[PDB]
Amino acid sequence: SHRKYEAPRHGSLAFLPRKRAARHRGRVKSFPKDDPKKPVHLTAAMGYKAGMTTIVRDLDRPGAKAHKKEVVEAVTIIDCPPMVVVGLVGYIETPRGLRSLTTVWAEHLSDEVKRRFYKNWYKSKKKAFTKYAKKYAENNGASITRELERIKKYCTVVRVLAHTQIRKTPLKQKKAHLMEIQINGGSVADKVEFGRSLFEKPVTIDTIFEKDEMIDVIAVTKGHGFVGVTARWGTKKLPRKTHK
Amino acid sequence: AEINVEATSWRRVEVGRVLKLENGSLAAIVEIIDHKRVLADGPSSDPKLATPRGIVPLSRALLTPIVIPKLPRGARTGAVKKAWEAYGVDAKWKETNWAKKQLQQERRQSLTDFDRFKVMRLKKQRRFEERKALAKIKAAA
Amino acid sequence: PSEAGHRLYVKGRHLSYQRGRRNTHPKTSLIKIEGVDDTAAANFYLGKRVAYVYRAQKEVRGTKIRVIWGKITRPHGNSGVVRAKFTHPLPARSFGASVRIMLYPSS
Amino acid sequence: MRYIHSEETIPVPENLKVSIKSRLVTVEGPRGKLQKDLSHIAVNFSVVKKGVIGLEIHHGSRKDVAALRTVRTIINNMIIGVTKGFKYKMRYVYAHFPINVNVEKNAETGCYEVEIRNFIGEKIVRKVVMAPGVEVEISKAQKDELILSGNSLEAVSQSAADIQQICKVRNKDIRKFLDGIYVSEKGNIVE
Amino acid sequence: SSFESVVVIDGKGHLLGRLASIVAKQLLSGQKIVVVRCEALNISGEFFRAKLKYHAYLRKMTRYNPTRGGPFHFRAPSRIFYKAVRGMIPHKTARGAAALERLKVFEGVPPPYDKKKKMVVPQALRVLRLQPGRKYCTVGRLSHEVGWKYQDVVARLEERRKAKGAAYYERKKLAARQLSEAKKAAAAKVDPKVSEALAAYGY
Amino acid sequence: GRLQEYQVIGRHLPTEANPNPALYRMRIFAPNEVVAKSRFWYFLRGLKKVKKATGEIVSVNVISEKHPLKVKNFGIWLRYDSRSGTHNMYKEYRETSRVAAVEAMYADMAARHRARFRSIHILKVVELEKTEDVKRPYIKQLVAKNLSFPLPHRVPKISTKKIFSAKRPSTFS
RNA sequence: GCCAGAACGCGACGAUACUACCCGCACGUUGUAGACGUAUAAGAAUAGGCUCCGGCCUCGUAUCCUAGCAGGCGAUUCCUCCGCCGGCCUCGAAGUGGCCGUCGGUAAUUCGCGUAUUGCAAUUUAGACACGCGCGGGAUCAAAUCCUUUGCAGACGACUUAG
RNA sequence: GCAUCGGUUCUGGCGGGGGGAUAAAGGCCCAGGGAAUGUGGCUCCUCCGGGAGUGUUAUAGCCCUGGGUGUAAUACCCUCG
Ligand SMILES: [Mg+2]
Ligand SMILES: [Mg+2]
Ligand SMILES: [Mg+2]
Ligand SMILES: [Mg+2]
Ligand SMILES: [Mg+2]
Ligand SMILES: [Mg+2]
Ligand SMILES: [Mg+2]
Ligand SMILES: [Mg+2]
Ligand SMILES: [Mg+2]
Ligand SMILES: [Mg+2]
Ligand SMILES: [Mg+2]
Ligand SMILES: [Mg+2]
Ligand SMILES: [Mg+2]
Ligand SMILES: [Mg+2]
Ligand SMILES: [Mg+2]
Repeated sequence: SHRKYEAPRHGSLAFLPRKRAARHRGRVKSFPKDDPKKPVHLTAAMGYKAGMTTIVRDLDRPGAKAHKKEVVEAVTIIDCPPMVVVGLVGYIETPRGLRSLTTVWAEHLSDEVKRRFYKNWYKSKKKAFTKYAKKYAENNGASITRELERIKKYCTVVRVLAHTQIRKTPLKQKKAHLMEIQINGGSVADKVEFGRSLFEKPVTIDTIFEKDEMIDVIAVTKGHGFVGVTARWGTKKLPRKTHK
Repeated sequence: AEINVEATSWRRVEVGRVLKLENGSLAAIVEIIDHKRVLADGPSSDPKLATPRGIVPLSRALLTPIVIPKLPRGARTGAVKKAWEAYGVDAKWKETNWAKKQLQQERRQSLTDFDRFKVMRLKKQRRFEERKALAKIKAAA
Repeated sequence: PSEAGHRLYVKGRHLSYQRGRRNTHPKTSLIKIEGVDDTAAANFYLGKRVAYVYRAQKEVRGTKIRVIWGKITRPHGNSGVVRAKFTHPLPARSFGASVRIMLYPSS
Repeated sequence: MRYIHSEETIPVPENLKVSIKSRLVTVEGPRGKLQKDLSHIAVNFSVVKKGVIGLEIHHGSRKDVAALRTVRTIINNMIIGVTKGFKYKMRYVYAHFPINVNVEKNAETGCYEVEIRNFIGEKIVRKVVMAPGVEVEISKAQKDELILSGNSLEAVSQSAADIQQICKVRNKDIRKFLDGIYVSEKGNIVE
Repeated sequence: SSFESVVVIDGKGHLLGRLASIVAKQLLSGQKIVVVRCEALNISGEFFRAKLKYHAYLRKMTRYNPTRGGPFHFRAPSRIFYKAVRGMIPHKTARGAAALERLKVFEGVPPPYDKKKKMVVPQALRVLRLQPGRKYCTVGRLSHEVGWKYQDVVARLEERRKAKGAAYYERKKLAARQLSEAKKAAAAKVDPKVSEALAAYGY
Repeated sequence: GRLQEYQVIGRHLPTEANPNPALYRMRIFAPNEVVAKSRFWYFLRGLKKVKKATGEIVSVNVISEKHPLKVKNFGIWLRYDSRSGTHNMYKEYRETSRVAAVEAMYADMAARHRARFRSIHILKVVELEKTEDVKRPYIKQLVAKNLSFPLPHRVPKISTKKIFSAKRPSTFS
C-alpha cells in the first residue's frame, strides 16, 4: 500500500559515493574558459588555513532594511607565502580527450620540491634531477629549446608547475606541495614566453588576485571515523521503548 | 539572357530503339506495353545477334545509342528487317565502344597456357623499352 | 632471378560441421572454395582431395607438423559451398582455419 | 497510379541571369543576388527555348507531383524579388496607452533591430533583431505606419511575422483587447 | 569471394544493420575487418523516430544497483555500431569472443589506416536501396543530442587530412603525365610485330 | 497460378423418359483439366439441377490465343465476396493474351482487395476493339500518341557473391 | 557547473644497483583463432560526373609484378629494377614519408656445361611477431618495506608527517 | 594408391518416336473487305520548334475473312535408347 503521509527524502544523491578522498591535496577539475583578448594571467593559487575572526562594517544596499547601518560578520584568514614556478606543460586535443606530450623543468631545484619525490628522504642519495641538470650548458641547451619550439608548434593550452615554500610557516612539515596553474592569455607563443620567463622566481598573491573579487575555494572537509544513520543522514529517532 | 543548365539527360525509349539483352543480343522496339515491358524483335543475318519476336522485361535490357528512324509502330518482321538492312544497324554497332571492349574481353577467356606464357614474355619485352623512355622523360623534366 | 612463388593447390576455409538447428554431426564438414559462386562451377572439384596441416609440439619422425587427409563428397546449397569427409573429424577448434585443396584425381 | 510525365515552364525576362548547379539555384540581376538549395526534390531541369526554363518529373506519385508547382512558384518568387523587390506595410493599434518604437540604425553589422516600448502601458523594453537584407523605415507619408522592404520574400515576411508575434496579450479576453501590431499591406517596391 | 589479410571499409553512406550483418558474417568466417569513419553512417526513417528509440533505450537500468549489471549506454557512433555488431554474434562463447577480437572501429581516419585503399560494400549503400523522397538521419548527429562531446575535433581534423590528400592527388595526376607520354612515344618507335601480336591476343 | 483456357461440355445422364438430354458448354480458366472439370461441376450446380453423380462429361478442349504477338486491351466483369456482402466490379488490362489478363486480375484483386481465389467469379472477358471505348485513366495514359519516357535512377545488377567492390557504383545506365 | 574514477582504459616526466639496460649476430628447446604475390591512399555528386580539354563513364572480367638446382657455374649482351646502410628535410589523432650518395644483386636478346636413384603420390619442414639462451661492445653504481615518531587520520589495515 | 567388376544412389550431355485446331503463331505468295494514335500529297498558321484540317497507299505501314507452300518448324505432355 502507498505511503500514508508524504515527506522529502533524507540527504542528496548528488554527492553519492561517500568514501574517503583519494588524495589529500584538493584537486581542481575545471578552469575558466580561455579568451585570447585579455593579457596573459594565472588563474589559481594555494595556501594554508589559519582561522576565523570577526569584523564590523557598514552596509551599502539601497532599499534594504539595514541600509547605511553597522553590521557584524565573520571572516576567515588564509596564509599565503609566495610560490615558486618550476616548469610548464603543454597539452593537445585528441578524439579521446586532452593529453600532455612534453614538459620542461628549471635548472635548479630546491630541497623542498626534491623532498616530494621520495618516501624516505633521510637515508636516500638525493639524485632526483642530477642527470637532467646536465641537459643545460650542453650545446647551449639545443635539446631543451627544441621541445619548447614543439610546444609553440603543436600545443593549444599551456599550464605552469608551481610549488609552495612551506618552510616560511610554523608547520612542522617540510615537504612542499606542487600543482599546475593554467595560463589564460592572448596566444600560445605569448603564453610560453611569459611562462618561461618565470623560472625559479617568486610570484606574490597580489598579482593574481585583487580586492572585492568573487573566487572559489577547494579543499577536503573534516573527517569523522564511522557514524550511524542518525548523524550521517539525519533520520528520525525511534521511540524510547524500542528493543534492540 | 543566356542561361546555362548542366543537368543529366538519359536516352529516350522510342519505337526503333535497339536494346542489348544480357546474352549479347540486339532487339528493336516495335510496341510499348507498360513502363516495365516492351515488345521487340531483331532480324539479323548473324546468328549470334539474332533474337526471336516476343516481350522482354525492361529490367533485363540496356539502351544503346543506335535509333532506327521512322519505324512504323507495330510493324511486322518483314518491314522491320527491311529497315534494319537499309539502315545498316549491324555495321553501325561494330565500331561502338561496347562491341570492341566485348571482343577484347572475349579473346581473353580463350587463351592456352602456352599462349599465356608467350604473352607474358611479350609484355616484358615491351616493358623494357617502356622504362627507357619513362626514365628519359623524367630526367629531362 | 625467378622470384615467383610455388603453389599448386587451391586455398579454402573450414566453416562448420553438418547440422540442423540444434544438433550437429561431426561426420562431415563444410568448406568454402575460393572463386566458386554457383553449384555448376562447384562441380569441377567433386572427388578431389583436401588436406589440413597444423603444428604440434614434439618432433616424432623428423617433423613437428601433422596433416589430416580427406576428400570432397558433394555440393551443398546454391552458393558453391561443398561437403567433405576426412579419416578423422576435424578438431572443431579450426572453425575459420585454412585447408589445402589438391588436384590429384585430375579429369 | 503513377504519372509518366509532368512538366511546367517559367519564362525569364531580358534583365537577369540564372545558373543552376547540382540543384542549387543562383539568381542575380540589377538589384542583387540570391541563392537557393533544392537538393531534397527529384526534378529534371532543362532549357525549353531561348527564354523559357522547363522542369519535369517522370514516373512520379501524386505526392511527388504535388511539389512541382511549389518549386515553380518558389523560383518565380526569386525572380520577382531580384527584379522588383518586396515591400510590406504594418499598422499600430492601441486604445489607451500609446506604443512607442525605436528602429535604431545598423548595430555595427548589417542586421537591423527594432525596439518596442509601452505596450498596453507596460514598462518592459522588448527587443527583436531581424535577418540581414531587410530595411525598416518609419513612414513619413502619413501617421502611424511601419514600412518593411527587402529582396527576399521569405526573410521580409518572417521578420514581419516576428513583429506580429511579439506583441501578445495574456490572461485577457482578446475579443475585447484589440491592442497590438499587425501587418496591413503586401506589394512590390517598383509600381 | 577472395581472402585478404585485412580489409578496410569506409563507413560513409552505408545502412547500419545491413552493413553489420555482412560484417558479422565475415568475422565468423575468418576475415579481418577495419571500419573507418563511423560517424557518417545512415539510418532509414525520420530522425525523431531514432531519437525516441534511443530515449526508450536510455530509460533501462538495473534498479537495486546502477553500477553493476545494468545496460551501459555507450554514446559514441563507433560504439553504437559495435553494439549492433555485438547483437549478431554469440559473444558469450570463446568462439564469439575470438571472432570479436578481429574487429576494429574508429571515428575519422587514424594515421595507421590512412594512406590505404578503402573498400565499399555495394549491398548496403543507401543510394541503391532507399526511395528518393524518403527520410534518413546521420549517426553523428544522433550522438550529438545524446552526449557525444568530440564532434568538432574530428570535423576540424578531417579538413587537415583532406588538405594533405589534395596535394597527394596533384602528385598522382602529374605522374600520370609522364607515364602516358612515355607510352605514346615508346610504342611507335620500336616494336615491329609485338604490337599486333599482342593485339591478336587481346592486349 | 499458371492458367490456360479450356472448354468443357457436360450432360445429364440419359434416361428412358428423356433420351437425348441437352448439352452444356462453358469456358474455364484452370491450371489443369483435373480442376477444370471440378469448376465445371461447381458452376453447373448453381444453374441446373445436375450433379456429378447423375451427369457426365462429353468433351474437354484447350483454347489457345489466335494472335499472341499483338498488343490489345481487355475488360473483365466479375463478382466477389468481401468480409460482409458481395459486390460487382469491372476492370481493364493491357497485354498480349487472354490468359495473362486473368492471371493479372487474380493477383490484382488479391493485392488491392485481399480477395482469395475461393471467392471470385468471372462473368465475362471481352477484347476492346476500338480505342475510344477505353474508360479507366490508367489505361488511357498508355495509349497516348508518341509515348516515350526516360528511366532515371536504375540500380545496376551486381553479383550477390562479389562483396567488397573497389569503387563507388553509378546509377546512370 | 558538481560527486566517484575502469582496482584487466590511457598519456608525460624523474631516478633505476642485481650483465636489471642498449647495440651486433648465433642458434633454438618454446609460444600464435591459423602467411604461401597476405601487391593497389584523392575528395565529392547518384534527377550526374572524370579529364591529358581531344574526349571518356553499366562492369576490378582492372593495373603492377610474374621464366633460371626452393632457382647452379661461365660468355655474348644491357643501364633497367630491387636491397642493406649513411647524411639532410619532413611527420603529433595511436608521429611517418621523401631526396641524395657509397656498396651488393640483376634474361630486355641469344648460347655452353650440370640436374637422373626421393625408384608410379605421401605438408612444398621455407613467412613475421613475440620469448628464452651464447658470445662481444657500451653505459650505469638505485630504491621500497619492517621499525621509532606524528594526529590535519583512525574499529584493525589504511592516511598526512619526521628519523 | 591405380585398373577391371558387383549393389545402392546423386548429377550432366546426345540420338529418335507419339499426341493437340495432325499445336496455335510466324515467313513467302494469291483473292476480297476496312479503319486511325491517318504514310505520302494538298490547305492554313507559326520561323520558334512545329501545330491544325482534309483524305484510305502513294515516297511508311496496320486490322479482318478464305486458300497454297504443309504430313513446315518450335513450345507443352508422354515415351524408346
Ligand atoms: Mg503503507
Ligand atoms: Mg577523531
Ligand atoms: Mg540534524
Ligand atoms: Mg519490549
Ligand atoms: Mg480574468
Ligand atoms: Mg563492476
Ligand atoms: Mg585506475
Ligand atoms: Mg640478475
Ligand atoms: Mg645474472
Ligand atoms: Mg650497381
Ligand atoms: Mg558402379
Ligand atoms: Mg515431335
Ligand atoms: Mg497529312
Ligand atoms: Mg501441319
Ligand atoms: Mg507438323
